[PDB]
Amino acid sequence: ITHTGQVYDEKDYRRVRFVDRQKEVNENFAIDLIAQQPVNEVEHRIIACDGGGGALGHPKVYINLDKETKTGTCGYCGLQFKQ
Amino acid sequence: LKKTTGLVGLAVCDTPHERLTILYTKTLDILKHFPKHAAYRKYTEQITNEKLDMVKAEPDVKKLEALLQGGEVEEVILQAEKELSLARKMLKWKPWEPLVEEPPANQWKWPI
Amino acid sequence: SATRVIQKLRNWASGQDLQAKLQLRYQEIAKRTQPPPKLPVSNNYYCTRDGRREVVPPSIIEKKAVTPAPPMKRWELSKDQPYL
Amino acid sequence: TSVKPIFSRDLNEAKRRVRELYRAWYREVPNTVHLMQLDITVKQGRDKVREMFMKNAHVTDPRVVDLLVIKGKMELQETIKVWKQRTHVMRFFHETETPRPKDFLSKFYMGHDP
Amino acid sequence: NMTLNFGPQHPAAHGVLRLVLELSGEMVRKCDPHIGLLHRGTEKLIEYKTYLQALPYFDRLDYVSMMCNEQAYSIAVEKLLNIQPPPRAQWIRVLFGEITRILNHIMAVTTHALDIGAMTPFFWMFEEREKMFEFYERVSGARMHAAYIRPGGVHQDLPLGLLDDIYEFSKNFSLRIDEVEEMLTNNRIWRNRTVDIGVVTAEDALNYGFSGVMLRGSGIQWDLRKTQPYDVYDQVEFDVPIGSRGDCYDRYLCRVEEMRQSLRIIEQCLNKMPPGEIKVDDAKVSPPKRAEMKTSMESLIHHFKLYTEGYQVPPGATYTAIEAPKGEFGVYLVSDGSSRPYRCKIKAPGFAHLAGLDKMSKGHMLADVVAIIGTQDIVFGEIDR
Amino acid sequence: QLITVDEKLDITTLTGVPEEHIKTRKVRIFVPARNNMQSGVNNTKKWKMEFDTRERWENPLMGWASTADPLSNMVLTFSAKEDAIAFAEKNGWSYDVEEKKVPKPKSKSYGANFSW
Amino acid sequence: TYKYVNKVDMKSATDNAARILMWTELIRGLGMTLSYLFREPATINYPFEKGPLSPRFRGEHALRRYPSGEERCIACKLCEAICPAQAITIEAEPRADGSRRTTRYDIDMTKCIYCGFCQEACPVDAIVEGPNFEFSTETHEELLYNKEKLLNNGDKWEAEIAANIQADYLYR
Amino acid sequence: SNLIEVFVDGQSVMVEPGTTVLQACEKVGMQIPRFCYHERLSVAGNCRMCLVEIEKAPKVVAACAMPVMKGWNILTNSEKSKKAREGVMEFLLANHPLDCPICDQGGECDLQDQSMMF
Amino acid sequence: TVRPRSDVTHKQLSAFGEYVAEILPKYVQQVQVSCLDELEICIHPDGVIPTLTFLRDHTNAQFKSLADLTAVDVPTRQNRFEIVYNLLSLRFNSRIRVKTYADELTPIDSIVSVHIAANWYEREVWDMFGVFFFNHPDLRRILTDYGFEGHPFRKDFPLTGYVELRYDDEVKRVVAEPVELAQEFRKFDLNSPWEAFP
Ligand SMILES: CCCCCCCCCCCCCCCCCC(=O)OC[C@H](COP(=O)(O)OCCN)OC(=O)CCCCCCCCCCCCCCCCC
Ligand code: SF4
Ligand code: SF4
Ligand code: SF4
Ligand code: FES
Ligand SMILES: [Zn+2]
Repeated sequence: ITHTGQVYDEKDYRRVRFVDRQKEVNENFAIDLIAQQPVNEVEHRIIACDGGGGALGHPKVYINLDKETKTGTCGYCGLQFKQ
Repeated sequence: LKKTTGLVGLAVCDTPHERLTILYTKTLDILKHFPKHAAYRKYTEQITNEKLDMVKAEPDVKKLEALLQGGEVEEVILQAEKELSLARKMLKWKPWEPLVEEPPANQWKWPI
Repeated sequence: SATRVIQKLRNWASGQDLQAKLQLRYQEIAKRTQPPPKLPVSNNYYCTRDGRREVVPPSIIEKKAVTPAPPMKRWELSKDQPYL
Repeated sequence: TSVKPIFSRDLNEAKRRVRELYRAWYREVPNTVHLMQLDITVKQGRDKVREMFMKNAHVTDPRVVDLLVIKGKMELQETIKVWKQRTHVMRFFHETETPRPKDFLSKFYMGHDP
Repeated sequence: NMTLNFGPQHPAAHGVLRLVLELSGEMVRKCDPHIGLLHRGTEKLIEYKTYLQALPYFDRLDYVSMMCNEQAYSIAVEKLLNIQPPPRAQWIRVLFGEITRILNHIMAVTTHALDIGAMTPFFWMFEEREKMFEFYERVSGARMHAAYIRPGGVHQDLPLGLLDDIYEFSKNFSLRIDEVEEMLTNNRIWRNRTVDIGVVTAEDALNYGFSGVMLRGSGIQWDLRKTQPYDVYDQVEFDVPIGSRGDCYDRYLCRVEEMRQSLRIIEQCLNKMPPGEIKVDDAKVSPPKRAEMKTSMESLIHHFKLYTEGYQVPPGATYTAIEAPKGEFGVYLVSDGSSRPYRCKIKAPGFAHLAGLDKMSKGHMLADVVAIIGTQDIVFGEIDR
Repeated sequence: QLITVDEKLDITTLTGVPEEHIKTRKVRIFVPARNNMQSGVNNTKKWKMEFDTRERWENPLMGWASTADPLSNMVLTFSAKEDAIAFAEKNGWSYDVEEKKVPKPKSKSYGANFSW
Repeated sequence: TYKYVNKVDMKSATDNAARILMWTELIRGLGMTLSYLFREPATINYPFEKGPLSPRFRGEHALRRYPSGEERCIACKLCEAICPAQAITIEAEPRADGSRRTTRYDIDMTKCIYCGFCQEACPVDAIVEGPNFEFSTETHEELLYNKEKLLNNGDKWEAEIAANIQADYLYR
Repeated sequence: SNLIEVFVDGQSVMVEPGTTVLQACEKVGMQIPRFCYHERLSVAGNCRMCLVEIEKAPKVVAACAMPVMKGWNILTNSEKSKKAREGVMEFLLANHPLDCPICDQGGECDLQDQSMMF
Repeated sequence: TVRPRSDVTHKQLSAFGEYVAEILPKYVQQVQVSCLDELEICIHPDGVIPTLTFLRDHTNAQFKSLADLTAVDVPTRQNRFEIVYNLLSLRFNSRIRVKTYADELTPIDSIVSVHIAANWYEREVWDMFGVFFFNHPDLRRILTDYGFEGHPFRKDFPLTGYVELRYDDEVKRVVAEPVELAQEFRKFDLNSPWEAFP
C-alpha cells in the first residue's frame, strides 16, 4: 500500500498488471520521516523558515510560534517549531 | 557597356536612354484617357514626367541610374514597362470610383 | 599526438597546417566546475516604465506623390574581399 | 436576400453540375475497385456514391450546392488519380466501426450520453 | 507520363515528401509535391497555449535552426508588448543566431552532398555540429529545441566558460569549412551535378516569394539583417554573399560564404558582449529571479501569475520577419488582450521554395530533382507546420 | 449576379461535423457569470457558446479522465446575442440562449451606517 | 555590403587541359581524404566513455525530498498549468497530518518534451528534470511515471541532482 | 431629472445624485481596483486601494465613499492615481506571508491580480 | 523596456497609406498605421486583384514579394474569415498588409496571377479555413489528410478532431475511428478577471 493507500482489492482485476511484475512503491513515507525530526526550539515569538536555504529551499514564510499550545508548522516543510 | 546587370534575368539593354523615352512617353499618354482628376493620372504623370525629365537631361547611364534612384537601368525599364501595363489595367478597373460597399458593421474591430 | 611522419602525411595530403586547427579537444576545452558567479541585478514607479500600457490602439488615417519610404541605398562591394 | 453566386445562379442551373459529378463518380467506381485492389463490389460502391450524393439532397441554397460539387470534384481528382490509397477510400465503409444503435431502449441500455 | 511517386520514405530530401512525378522517359515532365506528411497542427495548438508555453512550438518548426525560429516569436511578442530585451540578451541572441546559421548550413551543404553521393563531408562537419550542440546544451540544457530565446531575453545567463569555448570552436572552424571547400568546390563531379541546374531568374524569384539565399543567389540584394535590422545586428559588420548565375552551385557557394560571414559576426559578438542582465526585468513580462520569488511577496505573486496565467499581451497584430538560415521566417501573431494568442501564422521559408520546385526543375532528369530539393534547404517541419 | 436565396445559410454540410455531433448536441449561448471568489467583472462581458456535457470517464490503466466528446473543450466567444444565435443556426446546432444578468444599480452611501 | 561569389594564352589553355585530361584536380580531394584516415577518430567508446554533458542537462523527471524526508511537492498545480504537452495530473488532499501534499502526481513521459518549464516554475525545487537519458523501455506503461517512480527516482539521483542545482542556482 | 453630470476621463456620463466615484466609473465601464468594497456590503474605506484623482483637486479621494459632485472629471488612469495604487499595493504585500502555493485562492485572488496589473 | 522606435516611419508610411487610399478610392475601406509602425490597407473583397496589382506594379510603391496569405477567423463577425496578405517592397525597404473579409459561402479572387507565391498559400487557406479562391489553378488540400472532412483551423473545429487512426488486424488496414482520448485535454480557464488600465 502506498503512503496514500491505492492498495488493490483482492478481487480487483486491476491486479493482473503486477503479474510476472511487481509494484513501484516508495518505502520512505514522508508522514513519518518528518515526525522523526526534532521540534525546532526558538526564542523569538515569530520565526522564519526558508526551507533550510536561500533560493535552494522553499519560499520564506514567518511562523508564529506564539502559543506553546501549538508548535507552528511551516505549510511547506511540515517542521514543527517549539516556541 | 555594362557586361551584365547583376540580377540573372534582366539582360544588358543598349540604348537605355531610348527604350525608356518610348516606354515613359507611351505611359504619359495612356494616362491621358483617365478622368481629369484621378489620383492615378495626377500622381503617375507626376512620376513618369520626372523620370522622362532625367532620361533626357543626363546621357551617361551610370549617372542616369543614380538620378532615377532605381537599380541597373535595365531595371528602371522593367519598371517603366510594368507601370504602363498597370496604367492600361487601371483605366479598365476604374479604381477612381466611389467605394463599392462599406464594410459590414463591426468587420474591423479587433478586440472582439 | 601522432607520429610526425603520419601527421606530415596529413598536412602534406591536406595541404593545410593541421596541428594548429584540431577538430579534437585536448586542453583547448574549458574545465568544468567554473567558480560560482554573482549575476548583476527610487522613482522606479511601474507607471513610468510601462511597456505594456505605453502602446496605443492603431492610428486610422498640388499634393506630391510619396513613396512608402526613401528608396533603399544600394549596397557597395566589400572592401576586404570584393570577390570570392 | 441578395447573395453573389459562387458558380451557379439558380438551384436548377447548379444541379446540372451535381449530375455532371454523379456521372463522373459512377463511371469511376468501377475503375477504383480494380485499381486500388479494393474488395467491395462495383455495385456496392456505386451504392455508396448515390448515398452520399443523396445525403446532401436537401439543401436549396445554390451557393452550398455550388460548393459541395467542388469539394466533390476534388474528391474525384484524388480518387481518379491514386493520390488516395486503399486505406483512404475504404474509410467510406466504416468497416471496423460498430454502427451505433438508435432505438431509445437500445441507447438507454448503453452509455449515459443520449 | 509515368507517375512515379518519389518515396515518402525515400532517404533523399527530408523524408517527409512524396513528389509525384511524370516520367517522360528519363527526364521528369512535371512535379506535384504532396507535402502534408508532417502537419502536426502547430498553428491550431498554439491558440490553446499561453505565449510562454508556445515558444516551444517554434524551435520545432525548423528543427535544424533552433534558436532563430524562437528569435522570431520572441521579437514578435516583444513588439506586441512594446518591451525590448536587455543589451546582453540581444548580443546573446545574435551570438546564438549565428551558431544556428553555421549549423543549418552544415546541415544543408553536407546533406545535399550525401543526396548527391558525397558521404565524407557530412561526417567531418557533423562532429563540428556536435561541438556546437554542446554549446546549446551548456546554456539551455538541451541539445535541441532549447527554448532559450524567450520573450524578453534569454532564459538564463551564459555559463562561466561558454564564450571561451565558442572562441576555440570559431578559431578552428574555418579550416573545417574549406576542408569541405577543397572536397566539393572544384571537383568536376560536383560542379557538373550543381552548376546550371535549377537556374531561377531574378524577377521570377521575387514573384514566387523565394525570399532567402534563393533570392540572393540570383543576384537580388536582400538579407533582412542589413535591410531591416533586428536586435543588435545593426552593430555587427558582415558582408551578404550575393551571387550570379542563380544556379545550385552559386547557391552552394553563397551558403558556404554565409558560414564564413557568420564566423565574422560570432567573432564580433564574443569581442563585444556587454555586462548586464539577460532578461528585461519588469516582472509583468519575464519571470522573477529564483531568489526574489522566495523572499519578496511581489515576486511570488508575479511568478505565480506569469507561470499559471501569462503575459496578457495588449490586443494587436504584427508580422515580424527575421533572416532565419533558410530564408525569411515570419510570425503573424494576432493577439486579443488574452494571455494565449488568437492566431500565429508561421511564414516558413520553404512553403514558397517547394512551390518553386516545379518551375525550377523543368527540363531536368530524375537526378536533378534530388539536387533541386537539396538547394532549397527545405525541412518539412516549417512547410507542414 | 446578385442571386437571391432564402435559407438560414445552413452550412451544416460544408462544416464537416459528424452528424451525431451536429444533431444530438445543444449549444448554450450565455454571458459567463462572475467567479464569486473574485470581484473582477472582466470575465462577464462577452457572450460564449459552449456545448452539452457528455461522458467524462476514467482510464482504466492510470486513472486519468477520458472522453469521446470531440466538441467538449469548445467555447466559442461572440460579442452579442445576435452574433451567437446566427453562428449556431449557421452550423445546425440547437441553442438555449440565456439573457444577460447585469447587477442592477444599488445605491451606496458612507454616512448611512452612522444614522441611529 | 554585398559580395560576388561566382563572378586565353597557351600557358592558361595548357593549364586548363592539364586539369581536365590528366586529372590533377580530383587528386587534391583524394589527398584530402587521405589526410583523415591518419587522424584520431572522434568516436568515444560509448558504453564506457559516455559523452560530455552539463549540469543543465534536462532528462528524466524526479521529485526531490527535503533532507528531513518530507516530500517537497505542496501540490500547487503551478506545474501542469504551464506544462505545454498537458502531461501532469496532481490531485491532492490534506495528508491527515494537517499538512498539504499530493495523493496523485503524474507525468506521461510519452507526452513530455523535456522543456524544463516544470523545474523553473516550482517555487520549492520539488520537481526537477534529472540528468538521466538511459531510461528506454520495452513497453508503453513504464513511461507513464507515477508519484512513486518519481519520488524513489528522486530518492536515487539526489546525490547527483543537488550538485547540479548548487552548480547552477546562481545563474537561475 | 435629478441626474447630475460627471466626467469619467471625459465620457461625461450623467448620474443620480449620491452615486459614489467608484460607481460613476462603472457605468462608463472602468474598474477602480478595490478591496473592502462589496456592492451589497456597507462602504468602509479600510483599504484605500481605490484612491482616484478628481480633476484640478488637491488630493486623491476614495472612490468608495466620495459622492460624485457636479462636473468633477475622474482621472482613473492618471500619473497620480497609479502612484496611489503602486504605493498601496506596496503596503498590503509588505506584511503579507508568501504562501501563494498554499493559498488555495491562488488564481482566485483579487490581491495578486491587482498587484499583477496595477 | 519601451521599444526603440523611429517616428520617421510612422509618418512616411502613414503618408503612403493616404497615397494608396487616394489612388484606389473604390476598394479601400480603411487605412491605418498601427503603433507597431506597420501599415494596413483594408480593401473590399472585390479589390483583391486591383489593390495588389497596383502595389506589385507601381513605380512609387513596388511590393514585389508576397510574404504570406493567412485567414484569421473571428466567428462573431458576419464575414468570419479575414484574409490577410503581407507584402514586401525590396526597392523601398518597407512592408504592407492588405486584409479583406470573406464569409464561408462567398469566395474571394485569387492573386496567383498577381503573385505565383499565392498558388500554395491559397490552397492552404482553403484546406485550413474553407475560403474558396476564384479561378485558382489546382486548388486542393495542401496540408490535411487525403480523406479529411472539415476545415481544421476554423475556431469551430475541435482541437483534436473527430477521427483518429489505428491498425486493425481483422481488416489489415489503417482504419479510422471516432476519437476517444485517454485523457481529455484539461482546458484551463486561465484568464484574469481584472482588466488592465489602457
Ligand atoms: C605524344 C606521344 C605519343 C602519343 C601519346 C598519347 C597522346 C597523349 C595522351 C594524353 C592522355 C591524357 C589523359 C587521357 C586519359 C584520362 C581520361 C580522360 O581523357 O579524361 C576524361 C574525363 C574528363 O572529365 P571532364 O573534365 O568532364 O572532361 C570532359 C568535358 N566535357 O576524366 C574524368 O572526369 C574521369 C573521372 C572519373 C573519376 C576519377 C576518380 C579519380 C580516379 C583516380 C585513379 C587513381 C589511380 C589511377 C591509375 C590506376 C593505374 C592502374
Ligand atoms: S511539483 Fe513543484 S510545482 Fe508541481 S506541484 Fe509539487 S510543488 Fe507545486
Ligand atoms: S518538462 Fe515540459 S513537458 Fe515535461 S513535464 Fe515538465 S513541463 Fe510538462
Ligand atoms: S494567493 Fe492571494 S492571498 Fe493567497 S497568498 Fe498569494 S496573494 Fe496572499
Ligand atoms: S475600495 Fe477600499 S476604500 Fe475604496
Ligand atoms: Zn519550511
